[PDB]
Amino acid sequence: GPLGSEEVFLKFVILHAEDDTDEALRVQNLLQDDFGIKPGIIFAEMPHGRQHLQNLDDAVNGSAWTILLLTENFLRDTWCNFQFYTSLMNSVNRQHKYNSVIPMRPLNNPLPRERTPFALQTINALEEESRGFPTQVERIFQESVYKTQQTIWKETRNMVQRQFIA
Repeated sequence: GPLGSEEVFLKFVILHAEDDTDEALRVQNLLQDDFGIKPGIIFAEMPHGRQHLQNLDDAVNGSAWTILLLTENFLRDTWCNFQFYTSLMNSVNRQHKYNSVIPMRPLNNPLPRERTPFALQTINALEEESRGFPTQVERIFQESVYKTQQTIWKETRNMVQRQFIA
């Protein structure tokens, strides 16, 4: 990756598509309030300069979890990438590392399991149309967890700056 670009202790990113970018946002919005999951920003809000935004890795970088807006397109989009890059496919293993992978389920966007990967389907996915929507939102994004993810990150800055730089 980079050398030492803008670094922030962001809470977590929300990977969404331009199709359901308002949906993923609609959540991140209630996220930083209902429970107080801040800071909260969407991939459509993520600023940049010389660097590109088409970095699915960025979302899987310096964070706690990543929202994977499973969509007919959003699927073939990244899903396609995966095939080209198993890098992301690794985050599908639900790495306990600082960053996590939490594939959220859209409500306005109908996406059955038949469209969901057996990997993201066998992982704790986020849901807003469920009764435990607030629960998972609490567990997944819980302070007790915000620490570990904060200690794993602050630590990831070592091994990297050591002999594992991006």
